[PDB]
Amino acid sequence: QQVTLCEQYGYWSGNGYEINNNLWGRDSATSGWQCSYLDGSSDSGIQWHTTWEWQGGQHDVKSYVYSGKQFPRGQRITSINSMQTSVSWYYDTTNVRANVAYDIFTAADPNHVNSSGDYELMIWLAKYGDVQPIGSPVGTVHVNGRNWELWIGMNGNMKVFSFIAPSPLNSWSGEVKEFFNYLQYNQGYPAGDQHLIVFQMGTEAFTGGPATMTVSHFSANIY
Ligand SMILES: OC[C@H]1O[C@@H](O[C@H]2[C@H](O)[C@H](O)[C@H](O[C@@H]3[C@H](O)[C@H](O[C@H]4[C@H](O)[C@H](O)[C@H](O)O[C@@H]4CO)O[C@H](CO)[C@H]3O)O[C@@H]2CO)[C@@H](O)[C@@H](O)[C@@H]1O
Repeated sequence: QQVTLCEQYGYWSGNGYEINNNLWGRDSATSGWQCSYLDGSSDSGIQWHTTWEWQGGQHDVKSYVYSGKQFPRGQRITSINSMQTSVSWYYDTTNVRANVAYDIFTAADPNHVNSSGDYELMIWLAKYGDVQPIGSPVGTVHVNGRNWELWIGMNGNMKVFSFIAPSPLNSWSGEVKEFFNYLQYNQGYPAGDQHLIVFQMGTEAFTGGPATMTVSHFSANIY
């Protein structure tokens, strides 16, 4: 690959995108490893993959390696007109306990650290094994032309909304503002007080492997 990132928090940035080998929960594993690899990048999007094996810590996330879209701090959610994104990905085996998910943090403080926020929005395009989102499911919702099981919970003082696809969506073209709109008018989410902190796509790895997730394309367009 063009770039290989095997260290915890190994980082690449280019073309308005970034990759982080974000092995934040590796201390929960009894054994394992993970690397992320850049295959290509342009202003129109990036291609990357990650390979991993993790054992132990059955219900603990070991990592959420991701590609992130970069943008200026200070964008209030209600000031954002569109948060379109396109992704195509595939796992080489589904015999893993892992998900594929977008992760978005928002915070009243526009300069909030990138590792959390006041609120978290996850969109799970796939769920392999018995792994569960934070909190409890509240029912099925229709957002951006598709149905999702909505889970709501707390991670410390951070409120987490997770939208779960009913079957794996290997190719997805989404408008993430529709999810914020849904939360603003159905879950009391204070969109006018919140700023965008991160916008990421990746995989939460729990156990299994060796396995590879290939992202044939990732792009996002915020305006
Ligand atoms: O940006 C470059 C610098 O990276 C730094 O490492 C940061 C890194 O940027 C990561 O984004 C990481 O954030 C962690 C996770 O993303 C995770 O988010 C969890 C979240 O808690 C939710 O509950 C949800 O369910 O899942 C997501 C994804 O699993 O949360 C963990 C724990 O709070 C975050 O740490 O943080 C890294 C470490 O700070 C630096 O390493 C620096 O060197 C780079 O320049």
